[PDB]
Amino acid sequence: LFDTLIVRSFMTPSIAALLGKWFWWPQVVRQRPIPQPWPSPA
Amino acid sequence: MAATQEEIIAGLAEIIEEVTGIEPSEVTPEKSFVDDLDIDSLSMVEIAVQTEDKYGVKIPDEDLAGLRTVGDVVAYIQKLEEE
Amino acid sequence: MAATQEEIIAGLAEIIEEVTGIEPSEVTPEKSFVDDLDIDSLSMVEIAVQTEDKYGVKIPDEDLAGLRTVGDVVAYIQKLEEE
Repeated sequence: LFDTLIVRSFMTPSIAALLGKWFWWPQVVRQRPIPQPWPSPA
Repeated sequence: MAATQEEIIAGLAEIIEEVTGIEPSEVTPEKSFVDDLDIDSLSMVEIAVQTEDKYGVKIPDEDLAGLRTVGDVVAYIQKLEEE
Repeated sequence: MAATQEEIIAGLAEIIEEVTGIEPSEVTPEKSFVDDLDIDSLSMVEIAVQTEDKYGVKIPDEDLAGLRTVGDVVAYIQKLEEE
């Protein structure tokens, strides 16, 4: 109960969010992709 | 630097679809997130998160609360684009 | 707000000299850091650090990897200067 409702539910993704690209450190990942242009309508 | 109102709504509606399920046919520039679209304040947070991730448009928390209509978000994004 | 291409290369080449030793006569806008100049990815980091320290031009890590030629760095700095 404690594990699934606290640790895995909030603490692990929170640590993954604090350490943005350092969560995967040896791999070089981007915090976000290159921004895209707003799409043509429909 | 002049992403048109239709283009911004088109890009915003396909995030609103994934977040909520509302078709882009319903996302029109005069609808209210709370009243018409029924989008709570915590779904707006992820709309803003995904908008920043996809198009680079950063909307802080203090300014996200004052965007009542879709037109307000479009105007905010356009005024931010103008710089 | 229009630091010319020659001026940017002149300021960049005297950092490339101190970092590596390559004369500014070799730093031309079509040379590749990896292939022609043989500047690894960790010397580019200090080129960027010293550029930010000297001229205030900040180049993040995600954008530093996509600058293959000297011309790419000059274009990046000019486009950053344009704002």
